[PDB]
Amino acid sequence: CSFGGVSVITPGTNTSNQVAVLYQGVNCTEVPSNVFQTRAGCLIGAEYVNNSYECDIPIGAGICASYQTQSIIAYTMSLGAENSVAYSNNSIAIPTNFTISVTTEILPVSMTKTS
Amino acid sequence: IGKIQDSLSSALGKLQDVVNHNAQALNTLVKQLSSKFGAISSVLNDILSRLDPPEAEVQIDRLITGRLQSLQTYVTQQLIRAAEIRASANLAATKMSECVLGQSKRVDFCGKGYHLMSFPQSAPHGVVFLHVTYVPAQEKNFTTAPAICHDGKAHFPREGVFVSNGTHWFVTQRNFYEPQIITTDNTFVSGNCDVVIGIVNNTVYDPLQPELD
Amino acid sequence: KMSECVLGQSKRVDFCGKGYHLMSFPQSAPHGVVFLHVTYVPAQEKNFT
Amino acid sequence: VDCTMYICGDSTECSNLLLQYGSFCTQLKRALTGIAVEQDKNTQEVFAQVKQIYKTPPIKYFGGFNFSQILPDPSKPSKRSPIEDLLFNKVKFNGLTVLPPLLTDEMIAQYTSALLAGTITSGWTFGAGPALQIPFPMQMAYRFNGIGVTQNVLYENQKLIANQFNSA
Ligand SMILES: *[C@@H]1O[C@H](CO)[C@@H](O[C@@H]2O[C@H](CO)[C@@H](O)[C@H](O)[C@H]2NC(C)=O)[C@H](O)[C@H]1NC(C)=O
Ligand SMILES: *[C@@H]1O[C@H](CO)[C@@H](O[C@@H]2O[C@H](CO)[C@@H](O)[C@H](O)[C@H]2NC(C)=O)[C@H](O)[C@H]1NC(C)=O
Ligand SMILES: *[C@@H]1O[C@H](CO)[C@@H](O[C@@H]2O[C@H](CO)[C@@H](O)[C@H](O)[C@H]2NC(C)=O)[C@H](O)[C@H]1NC(C)=O
Ligand SMILES: *[C@@H]1O[C@H](CO)[C@@H](O[C@@H]2O[C@H](CO)[C@@H](O)[C@H](O)[C@H]2NC(C)=O)[C@H](O)[C@H]1NC(C)=O
Ligand SMILES: *[C@@H]1O[C@H](CO)[C@@H](O[C@@H]2O[C@H](CO)[C@@H](O)[C@H](O)[C@H]2NC(C)=O)[C@H](O)[C@H]1NC(C)=O
Ligand SMILES: *[C@@H]1O[C@H](CO)[C@@H](O[C@@H]2O[C@H](CO)[C@@H](O)[C@H](O)[C@H]2NC(C)=O)[C@H](O)[C@H]1NC(C)=O
Ligand SMILES: *[C@@H]1O[C@H](CO)[C@@H](O)[C@H](O)[C@H]1NC(C)=O
Ligand SMILES: *[C@@H]1O[C@H](CO)[C@@H](O)[C@H](O)[C@H]1NC(C)=O
Ligand SMILES: *[C@@H]1O[C@H](CO)[C@@H](O)[C@H](O)[C@H]1NC(C)=O
Ligand SMILES: *[C@@H]1O[C@H](CO)[C@@H](O)[C@H](O)[C@H]1NC(C)=O
Repeated sequence: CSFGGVSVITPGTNTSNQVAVLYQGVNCTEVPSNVFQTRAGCLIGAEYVNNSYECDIPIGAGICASYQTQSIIAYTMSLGAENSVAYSNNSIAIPTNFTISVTTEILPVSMTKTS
Repeated sequence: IGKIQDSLSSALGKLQDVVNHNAQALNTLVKQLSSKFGAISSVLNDILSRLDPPEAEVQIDRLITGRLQSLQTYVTQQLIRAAEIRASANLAATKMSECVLGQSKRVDFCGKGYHLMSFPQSAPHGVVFLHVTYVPAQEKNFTTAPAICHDGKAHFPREGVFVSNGTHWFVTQRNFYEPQIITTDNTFVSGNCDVVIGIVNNTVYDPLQPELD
Repeated sequence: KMSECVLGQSKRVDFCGKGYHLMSFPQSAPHGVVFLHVTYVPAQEKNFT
Repeated sequence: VDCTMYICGDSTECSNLLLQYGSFCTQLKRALTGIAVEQDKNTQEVFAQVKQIYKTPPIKYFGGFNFSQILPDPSKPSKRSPIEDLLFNKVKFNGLTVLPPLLTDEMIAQYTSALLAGTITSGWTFGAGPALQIPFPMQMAYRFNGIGVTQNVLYENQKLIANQFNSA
């Protein structure tokens, strides 16, 4: 009979005090509004929309949640935009300008010496 | 460079994470000095005060075993965390050699774009690299050909691409648009123009031929 | 490897197969990745002075 | 693993006795959770290396070369390629649980096909900025220059080179 972890999804107490709850790999008919069944368990307190955004809070199996539409919502993350290269057997694109960009990269080298 | 200063002044999570990990482990080590592990108390001055020596040995051993276990768990997890810090420092030492004392050709090793140069900055337990790269922008399409046929010969560009603005044929360099007249100084010849597929007909200009005459 | 053999051409010897690296293609496997490296291999040599 | 349910397991005489050991079970759950969070970052770092989801053009004719065995198969729910289909056919308890990965492998196959269409259509330009189209024969000729061969060796041997690729 059923056991599983319980997870709490929060947008952060500095945004809201609403909460959603994931019962992990539990069938959503034996948990004890919005009850939504996922490949990762039963989600309570978030509504499922049909849009697709960039992932915010990862639920699992392709499903993420966000505080947008407020409250908490579910959906399937977005891999990225959509670019369509106009490829042909005799076409080329050549740049006419440039930008100088500078970015950062942070790396740990040491930790504390304890005895 | 002025925007790095804003974005930081207003991100160092990888450095914060290793500090937090070590403190969370050192606190768990001390918080274990107050568990019984199956004894009458957690204090040796309480087992040495309400038990005779033959009975306090059995209760002291239960504490010794637990505390040894906890200390040895602490020492294993530090070996496993140090082996990970070591690989990060080995990567930082390679980036200092290859991005700061050189120009790298490896893709996405010293930023995203074409690496120009890198600058190091020290951080609390690590290093920040500022990567300066070139990014091309504002592209146009033209039409291309692989070679040009002229006088029954096939001409290929020495270091560029043949392009057409609609009616005329030029040579550019491949990353920046700067068209030039096709001459025998920026092309070379090999073969006749019936084996390449895509050749176009156009004139290749000889600089000596007019000037001399 | 995905950065340096798929998004570019490598001059590091043996980092992207045997031969002179031309290009590489990725394929997804279960819990892993497969790289198909296309290389150029010289053949049929003659000797000269 | 649920430390308490693996050790004791239902009984109640065991939970109060195990409560005497301190935070041994909290440490183990932290250790296992870190591992599971690292497995998704592994996959994000290998596969999500692309800004846009690029598509190949319909005509699908790159100066000859034939990529049909490694481009996605439109007649499938998973949309994998022929070689990705070959590769995928060859490989509850006492507190134990298996979590699912964040990315489905449909998503992973969709990242890989976009990396493939970026390469076949733009060479190496999409890895440094915006994708700039170039014909495939001319990109192959740029690459012959990178290994020190002169680029008419490609254009005068295009058919043979394309046949050798296709057989390999
Ligand atoms: C190349 O891009 C730069 C921008 O990076 C252009 O320079 C800008 O021009 C606009 C309009 O003249 C000005 O408002 C900006 O102040 C300029 N930017 C800088 C940093 O000076 C430049 O004109 C572009 N060149 C071409 C040929 O298009
Ligand atoms: C290069 O030319 C192509 C061909 O028209 C352009 O791509 C088309 O752009 C229009 C308008 O943005 C779209 O509606 C088409 O779907 C595009 N693809 C086609 C027609 O296959 C492209 O904009 C041009 N690139 C530049 C930099 O000017
Ligand atoms: C392609 O570029 C050429 C530039 O060489 C253009 O032709 C010249 O255009 C200028 C200004 O319109 C005229 O003064 C010249 O007489 C033209 N010919 C030459 C030989 O210089 C041509 O118009 C461009 N074509 C397109 C479609 O933009
Ligand atoms: C490129 O130029 C060559 C030579 O000027 C053209 O070859 C001639 O083509 C015409 C029409 O097909 C024939 O009647 C001649 O006999 C050809 N002469 C030779 C020497 O081959 C060629 O057709 C041109 N290419 C294009 C696309 O116009
Ligand atoms: C180039 O010439 C050398 C000889 O100078 C060839 O090596 C010889 O190969 C033959 C046949 O296998 C052997 O019997 C000889 O003993 C070899 N010479 C030495 C010094 O060992 C080599 O095979 C030739 N290669 C080509 C491509 O012609
Ligand atoms: C690309 O290669 C494949 C082979 O892997 C070609 O598909 C096969 O073509 C032969 C005849 O050329 C048929 O007998 C096979 O039944 C085909 N296999 C299939 C369709 O799975 C394919 O035609 C090639 N592409 C092009 C454009 O020629
Ligand atoms: C957190 O709270 C402070 C002040 O209440 C606010 O300035 C900041 O934007 C908040 N952060 C988020 C993420 O909402
Ligand atoms: C939960 O149980 C019901 C009743 O048998 C079943 O129809 C449903 O499919 C179960 N949940 C899942 C995810 O299969
Ligand atoms: C999402 O789209 C599907 C299309 O099959 C539709 O059946 C469903 O009702 C939509 N969901 C919502 C919440 O509108
Ligand atoms: C390019 O394709 C067109 C079809 O629109 C064909 O007529 C032409 O011969 C092809 N040229 C090359 C160089 O492949």
